[PDB]
Amino acid sequence: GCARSRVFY
Amino acid sequence: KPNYALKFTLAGHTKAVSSVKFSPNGEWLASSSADKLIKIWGAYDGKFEKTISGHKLGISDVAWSSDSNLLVSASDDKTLKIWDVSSGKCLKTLKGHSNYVFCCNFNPQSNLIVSGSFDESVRIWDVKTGKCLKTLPAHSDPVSAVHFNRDGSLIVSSSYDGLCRIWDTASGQCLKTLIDDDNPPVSFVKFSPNGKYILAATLDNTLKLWDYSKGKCLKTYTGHKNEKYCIFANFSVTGGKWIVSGSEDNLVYIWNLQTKEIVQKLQGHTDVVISTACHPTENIIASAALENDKTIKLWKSDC
Repeated sequence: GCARSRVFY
Repeated sequence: KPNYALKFTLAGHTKAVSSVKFSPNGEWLASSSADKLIKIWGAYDGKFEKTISGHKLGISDVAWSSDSNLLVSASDDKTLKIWDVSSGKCLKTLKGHSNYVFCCNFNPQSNLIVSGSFDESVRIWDVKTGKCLKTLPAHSDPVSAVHFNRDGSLIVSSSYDGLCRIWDTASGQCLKTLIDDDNPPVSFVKFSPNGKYILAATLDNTLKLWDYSKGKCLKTYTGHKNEKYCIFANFSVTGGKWIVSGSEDNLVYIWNLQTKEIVQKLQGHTDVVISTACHPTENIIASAALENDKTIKLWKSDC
């Protein structure tokens, strides 16, 4: 994945 | 009211699309993805142009240089990469963040790149050399967005820590902090095209138009769903003056900027619309969605 496509923090 | 209608669906990424940006010259759409690739598409015919690769983890953001010749990308591999668009070659690897790089942008003169990272810093990089010129201790949580104003003298940054900050590019000093008495995490921020305003998304399903000098909230846009992801929002200026944003209910929302009324919702994506972009001269919107969808859609309006 990538950080933006994962739930933010 | 506008009448955006679907024109193309652009398939080919194998994981969630994270970001789409039109080239300043209007010819191209660039898209970044969790699949580690950047893809270049024709803005007017939707035709796939090329794939640019080299990041060894997913990419959360991509941005064009003002002359449309370069791209910069931000990756979970903790680096940014500067790409020559025509050749597809990696011209520089920007190293120094200690966690995922989340967001990036050139300044208008395109001699600088600004990046924000999960490491809670904002970095300012020299494009020619790839050197990091400044590390700003910007925030106490991941930085969700970074953006230059129209002359590049100001940077605006946002963070999960709930703050919007305005920085003097040359000195690196924080000129202004916006707070909301509540801390919703701030998931996106950018200057208005004129630089007088800032558009800020917060993870309470709310977009706000701010006068950063005055420190006043001018406008609030609601009705969409935004609680989990950092969704891009935009000023649409080629026809009617709209606010455009993705939404976690898989729709594209378009509001009248002045009245705050919803004027259109674009249906067809099958996952969170993480990203929208507005074409620089035509009434064209690009939208892109997450893992259940993986496609980019191009929409066209008469106004």
